This record gives sequence, structure tokens and C-alpha cells, in this order.
Amino acid sequence: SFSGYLKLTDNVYIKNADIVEEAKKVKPTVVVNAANVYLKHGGGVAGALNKATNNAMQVESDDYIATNGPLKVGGSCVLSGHNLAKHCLHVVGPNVNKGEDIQLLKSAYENFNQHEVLLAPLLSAGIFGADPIHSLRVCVDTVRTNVYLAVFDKNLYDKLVSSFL
Repeated sequence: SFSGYLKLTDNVYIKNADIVEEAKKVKPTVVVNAANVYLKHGGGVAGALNKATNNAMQVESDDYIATNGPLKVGGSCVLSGHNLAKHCLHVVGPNVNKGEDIQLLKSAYENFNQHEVLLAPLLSAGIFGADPIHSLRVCVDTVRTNVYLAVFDKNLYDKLVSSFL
């Protein structure tokens, strides 16, 4: 299973890791993608996960969007995990840099409750512009299923652990 995680709560675990390398190592049932409503996996975690799939995630995502239209901010869809996981849960956290309502972060994390165990990044963190300390707080207060958080940045990981209440 998952190794080297620090236990934050009964169900939330955290590690300083590259989520792509973590997904390849573990091949979890579910890897969470920090998706946008269009499933355009250009950068951040989405760009990295997509590049690891040799663009198969993007090809599948474009077919999903062509059939279903865009996701809602706070929403999700389950697609293939390709070479990274059984499934990829594409979750759309609010993008603060696009003026999206930060209150939608709790709705975004609620999607995780539909899966018993997940490998995930902090939603709305990084290029999505939200405070990662706030994202971790919303995660612990919303997610009830087992969530293994991968935080790429060592300095951010240390700040998250040392400030965790």
C-alpha cells in the first residue's frame, strides 16, 4: 500500500512526493487530478499526470467533454487512470486566479467521499491560486474516506505539517 506518509487525522495522510511518481509506484485504485472544467490538462498536476499517460488522459478527456460538456467548478468525473491508477477522479477545485468562489473548495473535496481510498493533491493549491494551508484544512474537515495527499514542494510540505492544527 502507501508508504512514508505522515498521519494527520484518522483518515488523512500526507507525504512530500511527486504525485506522478507516487501513482506509478503505488498504482492506486484512484488518483485524483486537479482538473479544470474543460479537462484541459495543460499544467500543474493535470499537465504532469497527462504527460505521464503519453497524452492518453487528454485524448480520453476530449472525448468525455465532446459527449458531456464541461464539468461544474466543485464537480468531478471518473475516467481511466491509464498507467497511473485504476481510475482518475478529475476534480475541479475553484481557481482563485480565475475569480472562482473559494467556498466551492468544500464541494470539490466532497467528491472524494465517493471513493474508499484515494491518492490526491491539495485541491485549488499551486497554479489554482488558493492557500494550501486552507486547502488542507478543508480536506481534513470534509473528506471522511482515506486520502493520501502528495505535496510536491518540500518547503510547502514542511509548512503544512508544522502548522497543522
